[PDB]
Amino acid sequence: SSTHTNDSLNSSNYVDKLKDTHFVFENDKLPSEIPDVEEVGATTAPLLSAAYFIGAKCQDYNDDFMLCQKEAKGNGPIDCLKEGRRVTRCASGVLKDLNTHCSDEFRLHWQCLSFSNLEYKNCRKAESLLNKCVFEKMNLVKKIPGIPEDRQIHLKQNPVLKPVALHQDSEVAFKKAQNENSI
Amino acid sequence: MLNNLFDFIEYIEYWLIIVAFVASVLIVVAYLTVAERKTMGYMQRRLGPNAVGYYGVLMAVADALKLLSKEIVLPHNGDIIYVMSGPLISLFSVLLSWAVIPFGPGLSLLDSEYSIIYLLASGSIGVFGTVIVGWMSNSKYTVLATVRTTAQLISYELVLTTVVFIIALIVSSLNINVIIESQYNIWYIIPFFPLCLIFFISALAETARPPFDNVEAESELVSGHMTELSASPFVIFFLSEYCSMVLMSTLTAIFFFGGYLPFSNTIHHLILNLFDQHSIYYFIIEGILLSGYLAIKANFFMFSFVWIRAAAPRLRYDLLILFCWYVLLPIVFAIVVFAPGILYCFDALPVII
Amino acid sequence: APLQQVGRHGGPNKCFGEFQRVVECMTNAKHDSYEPCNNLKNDYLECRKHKVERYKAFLMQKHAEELGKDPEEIGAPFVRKRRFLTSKTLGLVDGDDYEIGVEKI
Amino acid sequence: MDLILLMLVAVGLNIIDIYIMIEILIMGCTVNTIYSASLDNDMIGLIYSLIQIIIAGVESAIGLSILVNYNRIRNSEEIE
Amino acid sequence: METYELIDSDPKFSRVVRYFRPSDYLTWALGTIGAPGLMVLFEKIEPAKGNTFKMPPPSIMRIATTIGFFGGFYYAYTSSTKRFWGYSENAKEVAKDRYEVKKALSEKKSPYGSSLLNPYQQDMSARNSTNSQLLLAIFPWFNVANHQSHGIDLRKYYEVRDGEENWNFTLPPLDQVKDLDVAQYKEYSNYP
Amino acid sequence: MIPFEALIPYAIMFAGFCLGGGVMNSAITADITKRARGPNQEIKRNVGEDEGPRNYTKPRYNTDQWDKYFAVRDLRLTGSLRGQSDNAVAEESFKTNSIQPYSNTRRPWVLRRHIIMKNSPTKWARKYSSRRDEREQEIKDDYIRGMGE
Amino acid sequence: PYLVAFRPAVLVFFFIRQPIGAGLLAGGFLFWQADRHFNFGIRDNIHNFKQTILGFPTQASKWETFKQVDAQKRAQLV
Amino acid sequence: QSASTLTKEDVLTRSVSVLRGFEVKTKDIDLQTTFVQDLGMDSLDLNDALVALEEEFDVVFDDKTANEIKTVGEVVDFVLANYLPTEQSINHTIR
Amino acid sequence: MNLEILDLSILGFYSLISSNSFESIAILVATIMPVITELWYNYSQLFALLYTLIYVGAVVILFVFILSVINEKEEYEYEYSGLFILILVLLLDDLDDNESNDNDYNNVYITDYADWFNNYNESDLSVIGNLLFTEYALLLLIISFILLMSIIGLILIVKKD
Ligand SMILES: CCCCCCCCCCCCCCCCCC(=O)OC[C@H](COP(=O)(O)OCCN)OC(=O)CCCCCCCCCCCCCCCCC
Ligand SMILES: CCCCCCCCCCCC(=O)OC[C@H](COP(=O)(O)OCC[N+](C)(C)C)OC(=O)CCCCCCCCCCC
Repeated sequence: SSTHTNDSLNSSNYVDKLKDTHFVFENDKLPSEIPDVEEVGATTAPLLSAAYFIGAKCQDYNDDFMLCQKEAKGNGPIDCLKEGRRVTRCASGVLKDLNTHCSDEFRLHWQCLSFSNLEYKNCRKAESLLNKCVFEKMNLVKKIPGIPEDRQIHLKQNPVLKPVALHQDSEVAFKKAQNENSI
Repeated sequence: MLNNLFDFIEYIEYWLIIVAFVASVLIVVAYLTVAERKTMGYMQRRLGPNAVGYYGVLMAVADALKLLSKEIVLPHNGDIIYVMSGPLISLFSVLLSWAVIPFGPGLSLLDSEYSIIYLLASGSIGVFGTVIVGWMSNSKYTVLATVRTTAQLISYELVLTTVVFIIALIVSSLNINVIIESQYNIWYIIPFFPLCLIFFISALAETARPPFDNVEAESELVSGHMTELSASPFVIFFLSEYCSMVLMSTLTAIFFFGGYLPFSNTIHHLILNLFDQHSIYYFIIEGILLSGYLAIKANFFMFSFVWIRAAAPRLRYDLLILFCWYVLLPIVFAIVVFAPGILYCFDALPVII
Repeated sequence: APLQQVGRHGGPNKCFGEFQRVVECMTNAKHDSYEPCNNLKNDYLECRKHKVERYKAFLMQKHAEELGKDPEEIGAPFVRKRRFLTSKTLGLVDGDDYEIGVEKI
Repeated sequence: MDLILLMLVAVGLNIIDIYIMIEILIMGCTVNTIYSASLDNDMIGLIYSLIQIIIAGVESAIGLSILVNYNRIRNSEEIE
Repeated sequence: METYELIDSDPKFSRVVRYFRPSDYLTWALGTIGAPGLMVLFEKIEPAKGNTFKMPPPSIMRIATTIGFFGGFYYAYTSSTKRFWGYSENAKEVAKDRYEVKKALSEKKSPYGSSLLNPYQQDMSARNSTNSQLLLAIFPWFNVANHQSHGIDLRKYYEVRDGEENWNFTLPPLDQVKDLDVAQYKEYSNYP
Repeated sequence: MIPFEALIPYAIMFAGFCLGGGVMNSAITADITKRARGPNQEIKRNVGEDEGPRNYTKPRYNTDQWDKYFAVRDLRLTGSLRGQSDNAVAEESFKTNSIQPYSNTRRPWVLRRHIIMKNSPTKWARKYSSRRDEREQEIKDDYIRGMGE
Repeated sequence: PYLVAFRPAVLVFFFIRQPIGAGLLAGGFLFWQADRHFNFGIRDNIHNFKQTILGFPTQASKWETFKQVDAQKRAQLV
Repeated sequence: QSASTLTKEDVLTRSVSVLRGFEVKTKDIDLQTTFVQDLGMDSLDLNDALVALEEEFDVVFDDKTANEIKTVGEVVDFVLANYLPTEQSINHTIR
Repeated sequence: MNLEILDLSILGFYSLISSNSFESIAILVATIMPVITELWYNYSQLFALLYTLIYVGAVVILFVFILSVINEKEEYEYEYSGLFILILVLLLDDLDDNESNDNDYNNVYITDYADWFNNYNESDLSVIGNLLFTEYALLLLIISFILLMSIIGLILIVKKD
């Protein structure tokens, strides 16, 4: 989707010229009555790499925040501020645990995603190492809901679609664990 | 200097990327004119151009420079609008069509979910620019050629558009890069071998190449729409026609032979394992490798354009109309119904991913 | 009831909810007349064109001119060129005024 | 300038020039539909725009055939 | 107005044909032979060529029979549809409808049937096909999908009427019947 | 007997494609990686000694609206549309550096300037007849009159 | 996007064939761009004249309504 | 549109002017005025006049009539009976 | 500088002075190109490409009819016009380009707020097809019916047989 909208950056600066777009800032903070919370600082590749561990850790808080939105009946962004702050802290907790427990395995996986158009199918080997490291240290298992456990695509032995280019670091790190862990 | 010099290159870097992109396409187009005569020459048991530059490598340069040093024929100096507007529309159309051709993953100037439509839409403008030459002209051979261009356009436009739509339907996407990456496990030449022939037949008719060279039929209309064109207006039309041959050859390689995907996955990994991925040299080699795969497949179809010219006689355009409307259209519209039925029967309707 | 105001991703768009509440009000059997649904009609039309909201901005701009208030001292800062959404303007710790890359993501 | 019907001078003096005016006039309706649909983020307007384009192309063909046969009627002797 | 009991506000194509009365088949035959017969009558009223009677060619009678065959079915389809809608007397069809629904409910199967369509498409299909028989004379459109928008409440099948005690159907609650809306959205409220 | 002279132009044509691909793959990938190093020029160009190997980011393709929101969100964190950061907590400046595009909603120029395309019964009414704008001005005036109640 | 490619071609050929017609058309085009860029207000005042004479609510008309309400509301408090 | 707008007085008046530009014995030309006697035209002069009168009225004398023409009035009779406006393009009439 | 204003200024000049039928078939193409580009850069790139795909095929068929009907009429004919009356007309026309008189709607800029709820993110053409082939399928099937009528209509008009 590359449709031009009025809510984000468009395709080119000729679109801005025709629309006379002004990129507007607001120097005011959130009002002091609302409690503060530190935002999530991870970018696209780390967040996609950590997506299924944030889901397996913040499932109760994610559902509660979304259920607040449904019960808000239009008054959404105001009535679920407290629930939203829980979601942000829980997601930051997972990213914090990744950088202390599985730092090399985590940074390996999202460096492959950056190398591979952010497609999960291109980085199975680094993902497998990260899944093994996270499960041992945080007891988090990636699960794709709605399907049997043995038909999950990330556990497929012989996938039809495979990356054309191989991430060299992932190949090296996969060999090292093969000869040292699965003797 | 230093810092200002270094970050000025960053300010101009993408323009050089485009200049290198333009230069790369013009080199293939220039040496396709040489390769056609060499290929026809040996098939005809002659040599072809080997006296202009070392082994004939400057023949394309000589043809352009000689034609660029020729007088332009027109009634008045202010009548440039007549015989220059047509060549420019034809050239701008085919050159803009190259904006969506990916030399590698994400290496296209334009990437969008409607790249397929842009490709078909851009080339349709070139058809318009050709007919403008016979703009109430007093040259009867130019006028006779304009009629034949419209007749050929009606023939191939429906078939060529529908064939590309079937390929887009199989992947459920109109992005050219997605279509290439969808051919990892299978090249569409195997499931759609009939469509590859039809696409190439349509390409020959679109480019006015033999056996469909009824527009520029020398034995019939001296030079067709080019009979009154000399010097620069003739180069631009000649340049655009050979640009279209390279484009349609590259599209045949993209729609049916996997685009830039390697012939052998094992060999592709072996070659790339020699270079450290933390060095910029890996990405140079990969760019050469992936474009080489595209170049090899496109070279074969550029060879096939020359090959069919040296083997088959010309077919009258009124027979081409009957061939496209009574034979090709019924077959292609059968496959546009065949293909979704097969996929639904086996629960394999495509999605974008 | 056919779908109206469908967003570009197939779901309801920004103004569907306003339209849906108008239909529910107009078709409710508890209403003697259509007077209760008049405010809901204005809300839906305001969602699309924002004509009253634009009119309020017209008054605020004009009222600020007559009292001599500076437009650049009471408004919101903005940047017109996308290439100059620089890290210094964004407020980053190691910010710079060099242009950002927008050529190819 | 519109109320004095300045558009009547911009239309050429052939029957085909009237056809072009009709196509341009209808194309103005579609551009207005696309503009409103995009601002509202409404796909129903874009479905309407697509319908207008297809239908406007149908009458262009039907009108052309009438003009084609009208010209044939004049060139009717055809002793050749 | 002589209204009757509503059976199905959008009867499925198979149900309409199955519920044809012997007269509906009779009218289907009359339509099929009424078209060749009218071609004979029109010739009898006034010969097409000259002043003497001439039987129309067999090719005309072939296409006429086909036109009458479709016309006879459309008439019979609209005759049977009115009974489902309650516009026409449908006492026999109510008894047959109640037996089939109660039989399916006791088996914990949907009275409407399982569908390949997702919740949106079932709803969309009902929107397209409901009341479409009012224009069946202009262009055809039939309900060939298993949707749940039939304009009826399945609780009315849980009261035994006169002449239904010998059926002895034990009906479970509606939340145990497979492929019904009230027994579909168990875990998520936006997924069946 | 393979004629090598005839195969020479194909070799140059082959090298023509390789020139485009070799430059485009490396020049674009290097620039994306260079601009992902930090928010200023002294970090993008210079290489620290304590830093590890350079990991490269390849060009992106087949994007959607989420990738546009991600690109702007990355810019507010790193100064690049494809910046890299896995910090669990953002900087303080991220809380107040949101970018909101404000644009006009006027009809296309071709609609309101083409000599023929701008003429229709409803366009003349919108442009020359005050009947529509009189009614809609009443709605705006009610907004300020009703403030007191 | 095709107007970006064609515009240099059409403009130069337009000046070659009709230099006086092109200069007059291009000169008027630049003059209005100078009116908008440098806030001469000539096009705005013509627009304000058209609305006044055709009975539309002008910018001054809408501001007069606000001032009439403002004086009415203040006295309602005082 | 596709009908003649000719009167006997105009055709005679235009015929006299076209005949006045030649070398004729008398300038007093009426319907009864003969070509051989009154105006004095030999074989070639007469056919120069006929073609000149053809171009003026956009008519073409048939061979049988032209060889047998005697008087000025015969020409006026011929033009009135045979003149037709030339067909126009498909756009001249309906537009 | 919005250069589309200049393009329409030239197009309006050439529509007033156009004489023959070839110039009219060029005014059409000189109109679709500004439409396609402005749709591409402002509102809808999908419909910018749909315009190119459909209108070009109509343009060439339109052009080929000009060849069969060109009838010598307007090459040798004369027009008077006057350069002063042309430019004055275009100046008065250029003065009023406000198609709408809602000043606030034309002057005050607006924005939209993005949301992350749409995780199934596809193109506008997929949603258009999703609705056109499901909810407005009747509209599609009538359009198919009208296209069939044109096929029969063109034959019964043009074919001598
Ligand atoms: C690659 C660039 C191609 C175009 C470069 C040439 C520039 C010429 C004008 C191009 C279009 C600008 C607007 C013109 C609309 C058509 C009006 C016309 O009749 O063409 C103008 C051309 C000049 O003839 P001229 O002598 O000045 O006037 C007649 C004097 N009795 O009279 C002619 O008949 C010559 C026309 C030649 C064929 C042109 C076909 C149209 C191509 C349009 C493509 C670009 C779309 C328009 C973009 C600019 C919009 C203003
Ligand atoms: C379902 C599977 C589809 C198969 C896919 C391919 C479809 C092709 C259809 C061909 C039919 C045909 O050649 O038609 C022939 C027609 C008209 O011939 P006619 O007047 O009817 O005489 C023939 C009828 N006889 C023999 C029964 C009496 O014109 C031609 O000579 C077309 C010649 C096309 C040659 C183009 C060269 C392409 C080279 C490609 C190199 C890579």
